[PDB]
Amino acid sequence: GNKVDLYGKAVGLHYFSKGNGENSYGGNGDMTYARLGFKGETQINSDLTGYGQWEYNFQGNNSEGADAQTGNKTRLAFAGLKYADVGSFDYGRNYGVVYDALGYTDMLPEFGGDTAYSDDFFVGRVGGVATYRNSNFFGLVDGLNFAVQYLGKNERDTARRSNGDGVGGSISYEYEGFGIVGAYGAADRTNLQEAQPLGNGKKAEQWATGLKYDANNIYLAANYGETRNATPITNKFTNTSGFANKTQDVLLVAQYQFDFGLRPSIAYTKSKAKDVEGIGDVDLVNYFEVGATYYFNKNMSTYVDYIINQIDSDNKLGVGSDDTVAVGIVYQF
Amino acid sequence: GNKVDLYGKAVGLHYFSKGNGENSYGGNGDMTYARLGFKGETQINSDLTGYGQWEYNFQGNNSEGADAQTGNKTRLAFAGLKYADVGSFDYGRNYGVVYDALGYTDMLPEFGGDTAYSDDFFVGRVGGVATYRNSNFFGLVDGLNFAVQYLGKNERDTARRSNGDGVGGSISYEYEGFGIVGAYGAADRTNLQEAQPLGNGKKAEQWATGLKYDANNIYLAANYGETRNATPITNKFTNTSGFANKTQDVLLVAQYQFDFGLRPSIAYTKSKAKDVEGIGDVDLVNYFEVGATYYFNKNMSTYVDYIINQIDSDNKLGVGSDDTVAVGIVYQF
Amino acid sequence: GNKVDLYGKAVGLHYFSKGNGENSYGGNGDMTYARLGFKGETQINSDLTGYGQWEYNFQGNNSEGADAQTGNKTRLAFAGLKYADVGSFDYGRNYGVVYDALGYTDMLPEFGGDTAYSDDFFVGRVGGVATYRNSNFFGLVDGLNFAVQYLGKNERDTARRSNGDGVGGSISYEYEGFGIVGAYGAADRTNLQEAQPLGNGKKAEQWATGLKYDANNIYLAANYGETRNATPITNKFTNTSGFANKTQDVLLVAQYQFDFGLRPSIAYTKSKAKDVEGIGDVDLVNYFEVGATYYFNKNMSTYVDYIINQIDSDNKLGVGSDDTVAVGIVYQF
Ligand SMILES: CC1(C)S[C@@H]2[C@H](NC(=O)[C@H](C(=O)O)c3ccccc3)[C@@H](O)N2[C@H]1C(=O)O
Ligand SMILES: CC1(C)S[C@@H]2[C@H](NC(=O)[C@H](C(=O)O)c3ccccc3)[C@@H](O)N2[C@H]1C(=O)O
Ligand SMILES: CC1(C)S[C@@H]2[C@H](NC(=O)[C@H](C(=O)O)c3ccccc3)[C@@H](O)N2[C@H]1C(=O)O
Repeated sequence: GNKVDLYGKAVGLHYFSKGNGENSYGGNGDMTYARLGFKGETQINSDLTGYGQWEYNFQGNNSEGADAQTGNKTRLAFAGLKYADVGSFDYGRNYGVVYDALGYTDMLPEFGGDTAYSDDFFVGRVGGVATYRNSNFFGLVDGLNFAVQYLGKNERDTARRSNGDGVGGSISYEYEGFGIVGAYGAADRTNLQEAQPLGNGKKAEQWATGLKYDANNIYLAANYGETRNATPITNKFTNTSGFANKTQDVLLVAQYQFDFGLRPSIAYTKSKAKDVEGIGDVDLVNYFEVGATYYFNKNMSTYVDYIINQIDSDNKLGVGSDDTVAVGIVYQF
Repeated sequence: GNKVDLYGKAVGLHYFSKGNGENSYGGNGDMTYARLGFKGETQINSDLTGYGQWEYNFQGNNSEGADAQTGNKTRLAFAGLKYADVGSFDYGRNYGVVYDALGYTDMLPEFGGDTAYSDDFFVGRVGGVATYRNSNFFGLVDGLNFAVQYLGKNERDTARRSNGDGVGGSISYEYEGFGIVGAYGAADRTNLQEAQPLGNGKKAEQWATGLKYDANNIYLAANYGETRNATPITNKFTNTSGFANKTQDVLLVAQYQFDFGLRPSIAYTKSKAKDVEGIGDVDLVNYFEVGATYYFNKNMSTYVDYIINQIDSDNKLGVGSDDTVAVGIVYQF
Repeated sequence: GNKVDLYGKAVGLHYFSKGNGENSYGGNGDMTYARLGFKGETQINSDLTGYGQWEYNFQGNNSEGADAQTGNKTRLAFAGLKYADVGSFDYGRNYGVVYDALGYTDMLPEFGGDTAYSDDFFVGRVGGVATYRNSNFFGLVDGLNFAVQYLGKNERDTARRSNGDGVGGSISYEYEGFGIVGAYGAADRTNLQEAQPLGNGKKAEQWATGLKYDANNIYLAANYGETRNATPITNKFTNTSGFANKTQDVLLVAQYQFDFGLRPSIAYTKSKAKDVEGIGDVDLVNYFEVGATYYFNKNMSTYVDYIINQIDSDNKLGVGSDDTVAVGIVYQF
């Protein structure tokens, strides 16, 4: 009794930005890519299930020459066990636990989810996490779920892609369409993260909460969160980099799903850093979004995504100020 | 109603060239590689089909050490829609439209197809193409097909792997075994392509025509084509590189398919550059070919391919002059 | 009549070593990875079968940034034919023939198999091998198998990953649980291998023999082998590298498989180099091992592996002396 699904998609994707598009939100040009993966689960006995998952990213916008590898990477690589009432445990490359919150608004046709950085402690996909998860409080309280997650030190060649050891967890409740969630983690920073000109401190911290309605074809959701010494930042003007001492982040999203296949989306997003050594307060993300996805079926969809960038042109960090529109076609199985 | 085929092959492949084989056609040594991909199509309603495709190259002749990645790349990555009578549209990494012509002679057991360069405007696989295709002139004229294709600027780190924006198209007719085809595209060159010592001009151009017989177990085909500022060239003697100001290209091919599984092949190929700054006229490809494929079934074949190099040893560009023989075994599914 | 199995596993894997763990056996930290591959065989007629195989390694412990590619590689890439009584022939990336011996003890839950180096002439996976194999001496002598294998020159960018041409073979006999095997190959070294400070000679040589019991839930096996100029070595103290002039190697292993799924393992391993220019005699591997695998089913297992390192701290080459424990969870299909 083993079920494995091999899964994948090919994504025909173009970004439109005024000229450059180095001073825009999304960049400009060909952004085609494909994904492949497997997801597997085995029924060991009536109370115990084993599972694993691997997912990979193939960029489809590189030449077949020296740049062929750029942006190719594993996204997910993990296995675990799920015991009847007791819960699930898994280890590997997985979603940070705070993403159990940021998942609420990470719903745009192409952009959005700006605060769920990869290899960023608890907010995105990350390497070396042991994750425990519980549904319906041991079978006892419908809709009450929680989770804890242990993050091992990754002492990588770059500050940006590193972490020290850390712990994080999340708790959420769901009653007929509404969903409330909270998530928090902290972790040691590594001497290489600390040696950076931007960011000063020994612990990195991230939390977010999330509020959502999700029934009757409507999707409304908000997320508010903060970070100390965790959000990666770069100053376009001196080529310095490191981490934002604090940030505050809000993301809102409203969508509707028509039965004929259209799903319009409006979103708002702003993320403001504080106490950035040499600058003080400066915005990182600030935009409104309109877009839509048309779903032909479960296998085929198309979409447009328009980001109305509100970041000003004098922005102390050199964060792009121009709008970006993405157009995509998708085959997935 | 979705059909996905996962497909692939493992190819046991060796090149034999006198010693080096740095002054030969094909090189010398282990050239084993594997391919994997998916091809998917979904029936959305009775007139509209969605599809996508991804194909990858794994070299099998690298160590498991630092060179493990060499020659690995995505070949194809695209999705599109196909509407009843109206035609197909797809975007991503795909075959340049002029390859609708070069496809005629690109039929050898191992070599051949010398003019269908990758990341070369319209002649090979290329990134960032929107391709429209029409069969039987909107259902109205059996055998009359056409296609147009828009190529977006790829401003890559190398001249060789770049293009500016361009348009190209192709038209072909097929009546009981015979096939006639024509194809043409042009495109902007990028300032990096132009800054090269070899090649001077703002537009790159390529066209080819193709003539073919393909029934009763016979395959005869020819292709003639020309290029301005599009064919990539390198001068072995100064380590300079860029693009051939003009080239003229002919490729011929004759094959027969015995019912017991053998398929011998004889081919001719020559490609001559003109107005190469510092040299004038110099050949790039010039050879005869004999070889054969033995097909055990649809899954298993083997083959030999022998290239009788006619390029002389004094060739002004340092193009290899030695013969090359390839031997290959293939499992594919 | 074609059978293709797509296969794979996701492996949740952590190494524990005292602090560093740069002076240990296994290192320290996240060591998650996944594997994917295909294995295919086609029945061409009643006496002739075609087949091929490709297998790849995706590390799951890299970031999604610049280091994304580290330790990713093809492991296997080959195709061949199998003729009724006559035997099998295959070409590509495959297991060196001497591994028909080292296979005996390469059975640990995580470590072990220390002498079966990749890209190491005949002991591990290697590129460019033509391998012939025979079972039951042409159908005439049950349990008597042999094999020969031709290795083509790989003139790679590093000494470590190179070889010249070579031949190697193996012979083995199996009678109700017992198994005896012998294997030997030699090959030319390349001028780059020879230009190395460590290792002096024109031919590289490796042989091993293997003795085993394998029935009634017991697995006992030993291997003894020697090498001239083939075992790759590095001297931590001067950053010099190359090849051990001689080594002698023994590996022993004892395991039992309980029906409920547990499989404990005890192993011994030592490999001693000789005539290492600048040092004389120095150990390379020397440890005892205890560990266990618990098999939930064919799809799911977990395991611990504990290496009691016996290499001393004054070891002339800087070979790590600390213990290492690995813990792993595995989903495979
Ligand atoms: C439903 C999925 C097959 S898709 C979804 C998540 N994967 C994706 O969203 C990716 C992607 O982000 O591109 C995906 C790739 C290919 C097809 C569909 C989704 C994976 O965690 N989830 C899978 C799952 O857990 O079942
Ligand atoms: C019939 C195919 C499965 S094979 C053919 C083209 N692919 C290949 O020729 C490749 C290759 O060039 O190696 C291939 C890989 C593996 C098996 C068979 C073919 C792809 O465009 N076409 C596929 C298709 O469009 O159906
Ligand atoms: C039984 C296999 C499917 S697994 C075994 C060898 N492969 C592996 O052991 C790999 C690995 O070393 O990780 C493997 C990957 C994924 C699942 C099972 C095994 C391959 O040579 N053999 C395959 C075979 O020859 O049948």
